[PDB]
Amino acid sequence: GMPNYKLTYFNMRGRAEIIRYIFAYLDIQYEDHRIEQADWPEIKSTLPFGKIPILEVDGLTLHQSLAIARYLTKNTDLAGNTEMEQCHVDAIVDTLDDFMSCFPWAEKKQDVKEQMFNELLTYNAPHLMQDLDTYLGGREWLIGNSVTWADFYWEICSTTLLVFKPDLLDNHPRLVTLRKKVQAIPAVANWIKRRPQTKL
Amino acid sequence: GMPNYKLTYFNMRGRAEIIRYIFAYLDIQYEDHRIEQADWPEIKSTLPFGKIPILEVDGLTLHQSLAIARYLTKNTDLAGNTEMEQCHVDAIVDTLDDFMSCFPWAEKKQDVKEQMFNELLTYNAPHLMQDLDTYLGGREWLIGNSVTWADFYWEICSTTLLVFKPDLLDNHPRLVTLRKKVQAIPAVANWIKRRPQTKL
Ligand SMILES: CC(C)(O)[C@H]1CC[C@H](NC(=O)N2CCc3c(cnn3-c3cccc(F)c3)C2)CC1
Ligand SMILES: CC(C)(O)[C@H]1CC[C@H](NC(=O)N2CCc3c(cnn3-c3cccc(F)c3)C2)CC1
Ligand SMILES: N[C@@H](CCC(=O)N[C@@H](CS)C(=O)NCC(=O)O)C(=O)O
Ligand SMILES: N[C@@H](CCC(=O)N[C@@H](CS)C(=O)NCC(=O)O)C(=O)O
Ligand SMILES: [Mg+2]
Ligand SMILES: [Mg+2]
Ligand code: NA
Ligand code: NA
Repeated sequence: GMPNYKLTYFNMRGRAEIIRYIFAYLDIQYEDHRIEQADWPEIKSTLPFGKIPILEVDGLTLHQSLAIARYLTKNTDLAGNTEMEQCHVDAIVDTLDDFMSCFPWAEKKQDVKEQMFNELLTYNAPHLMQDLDTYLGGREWLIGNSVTWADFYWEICSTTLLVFKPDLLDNHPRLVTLRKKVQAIPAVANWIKRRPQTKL
Repeated sequence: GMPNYKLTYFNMRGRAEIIRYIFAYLDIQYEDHRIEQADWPEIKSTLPFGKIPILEVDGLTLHQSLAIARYLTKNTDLAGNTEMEQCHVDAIVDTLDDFMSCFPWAEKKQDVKEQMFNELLTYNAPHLMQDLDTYLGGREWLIGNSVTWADFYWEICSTTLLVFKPDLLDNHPRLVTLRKKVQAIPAVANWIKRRPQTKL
């Protein structure tokens, strides 16, 4: 029968949201298990690699958000059309994920965290937006002629960045249009309405 | 016939070596274009995202080392024999790449670089080695019953780490054994013998 899916993460969009977008789009039912940060140290010790999100599939546990996303979209319409275009999908996702992963989300010294966040957003982020804007050009989606999970991840990552830097895309209307098109996808739009409201 | 392949990176193993292992193992001819730092700015301006490695396939340019590695292994025995195993391969590779990416390879001040290296290798590398040893157990390879490019990436990342921390695997003979098994693969051994000797 249908596989039993259980996703575990904090009560945030964060690194789990790409998986949630994919489930919503593929109309796959799953348990959206959200754990509190105070109970994190105890469940961390029980995970093979001690990091989240994880996805349990019928008694087997998977990890790494992008590895999971690729697994769920393989042979679906969210994956690249050609094998070459699947490379471009992976490459755009990793380009976005490289940048998001540079932010010191877990830094314990608040002043150090603020300094790096501001540096990344004031200098690195505008250059990346310009590279993405040129890459997209006048095309409808980032890769190919139909939406892929790279388009999802662009909307998810740009939403995070816009929390810390609201003027990020003032000069990139085509990147904004792409965000709005992802958000307008019926399954995605429905998830955005009923998902728990969190800062990040 | 065969597609014409051209790889561009610096003269070091670095993030390109995983691609080089895959070409050697698959017995695929390619141009191993190594550039000096001086030739980098002019090439950088031509790349959509300004980063290497890149791989040109019949004159079409791909980027992101792990996106390229996955592309080159699809439909081969290095990719993983099932869909969930391919997910585990991606997961292990990303876990390793996450940790390598934490190191400030491009820090300009040598003192702050050495501090952060020492911190990562002392208080973080042990945890990962024990996680990987436990995940491996008594099995022959990290995923499945045959070698995958995740075993290649383990050997490549552990070679770099061992340069800075020689005692890293003193308590993990099974992880040492996995390195030796990768290094004994005839096509991999041949490449290790022939490649240019660089620190990184
Ligand atoms: C309990 C403890 C140690 O205090 C933690 C520290 C890290 C925090 N963690 C975050 O606050 N977040 C996760 C990363 C993230 C956020 C938003 N986006 N995002 C992200 C998305 C894709 C890729 C990527 F690298 C990062 C927010 C959560 C509390
Ligand atoms: C132009 C400038 C500023 O002078 C740069 C500074 C950083 C150098 N860059 C390195 O020295 N390296 C790249 C990363 C790396 C090395 C060894 N392994 N490795 C690696 C492998 C897999 C994943 C990963 F994240 C990192 C060494 C290249 C010249
Ligand atoms: N690249 C991994 C990153 C995993 C990761 O670092 N998750 C964070 C939460 S966003 C975490 O586990 N924090 C707690 C910890 O490191 O112990 C992925 O995308 O899944
Ligand atoms: N995650 C990317 C990393 C790309 C990257 O940052 N490469 C470095 C060299 S290891 C680079 O491009 N250095 C020169 C520069 O960025 O200007 C990949 O695996 O390809
Ligand atoms: Mg599936
Ligand atoms: Mg990555
Ligand atoms: Na295999
Ligand atoms: Na040791």
